[PDB]
Amino acid sequence: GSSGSSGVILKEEFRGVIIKQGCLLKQGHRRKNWKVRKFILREDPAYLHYYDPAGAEDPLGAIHLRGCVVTSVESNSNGRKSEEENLFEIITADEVHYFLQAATPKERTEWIKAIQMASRTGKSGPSSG
Repeated sequence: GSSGSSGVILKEEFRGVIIKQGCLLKQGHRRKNWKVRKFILREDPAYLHYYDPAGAEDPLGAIHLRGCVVTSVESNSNGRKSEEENLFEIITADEVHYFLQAATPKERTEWIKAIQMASRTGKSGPSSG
């Protein structure tokens, strides 16, 4: 759901289009349970913004993809319950690591490719690599 007709000025970090949208579980350092968050990906520019599902207005933050990296995790996942299933690490330009969680086993992959597609950018930008 991304559409607007004569609303408000157009930011810069959002001077692009959406490729994929959904809720993801962003981990933390403290490692105290996960927290559902609406992770929105936008290519050109290549950035990942995540807002609050409860409501909120602005994005809690953003993840630079100017030269981020995508990778899969181990995620044992075996037995029952499955504390955490379908995860993946996404390294940024700062080397920052983030472990997200996809609902379906297809989303986990899609997301990756999703981020990759954006991160892939089309060259010509702020430094880039």
